[PDB]
Amino acid sequence: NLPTAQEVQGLMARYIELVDVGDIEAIVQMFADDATVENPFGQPPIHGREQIAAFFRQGLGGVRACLTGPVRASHNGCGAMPFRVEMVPCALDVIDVMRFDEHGRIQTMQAFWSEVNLSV
Amino acid sequence: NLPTAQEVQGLMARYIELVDVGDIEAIVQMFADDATVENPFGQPPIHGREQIAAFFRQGLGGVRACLTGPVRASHNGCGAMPFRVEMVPCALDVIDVMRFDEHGRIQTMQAFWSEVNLSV
Ligand SMILES: C[C@]12CCc3c(ccc4cc(O)ccc34)[C@@H]1CCC2=O
Ligand SMILES: C[C@]12CCc3c(ccc4cc(O)ccc34)[C@@H]1CCC2=O
Repeated sequence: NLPTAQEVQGLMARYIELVDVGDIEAIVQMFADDATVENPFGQPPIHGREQIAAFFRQGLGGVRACLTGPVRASHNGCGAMPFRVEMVPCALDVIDVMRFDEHGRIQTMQAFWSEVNLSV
Repeated sequence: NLPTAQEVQGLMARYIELVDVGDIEAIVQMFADDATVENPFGQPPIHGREQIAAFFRQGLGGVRACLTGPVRASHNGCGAMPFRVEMVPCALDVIDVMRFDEHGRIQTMQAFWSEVNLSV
């Protein structure tokens, strides 16, 4: 159903674990099939599991991700977290904001970051 | 005008400095006069500088606040940051998400946190 604050902490942490390994099918299944994803925030949103799968495929395919502090969760199915992505030879500080639906799936994801958060 | 990513880092950091000391008039002046503030996210929004000033007055009046990681800024006048608030004898992990207007003032502020983020 619509995830409690504590359940939101678990789901969002699970998302980060999945990104870290790069299990694309399992990542994609975390989203609603009509999920919208803004990454970075300000860019036009990509929509739906097909467009989202492609995003993660060229994102992660050829990469590491960890939380830098606790997940902050609300009581209306949303949450936000700080993490850092590492890659190739650099690093990127990120904050994701996620809203979950009544099935425990991600309906909306906005990622906040820009080049000032980037470090080679 | 509408603040660049770097300017957003400065503004949002300045907000945190102001909260730390508790300079209420200066905090309030950071907001647009018609700013909406959701704190915590999920609660109904308070609106306008009068309702916002009252919020900070009973919040900070009788308290310390610092960033726990870098501000994450976008290119469309928004940004997000992790910080921790301390008070009385406890501590609270928080993530604020802010949108700025074309005057460098805060038009919308949503704060993400709940009791799982609280620690006595
Ligand atoms: C897309 C990305 C890979 C993964 C990733 C990036 C940026 C923000 C993200 C936010 C997420 O919630 C999950 C993954 C990313 C990367 C930026 C550069 C890059 O290759
Ligand atoms: C309201 C509060 C004081 C300040 C503050 C709290 C919570 C979230 C905040 C978010 C902000 O961007 C600025 C200040 C607060 C506190 C929670 C409890 C409390 O007393």
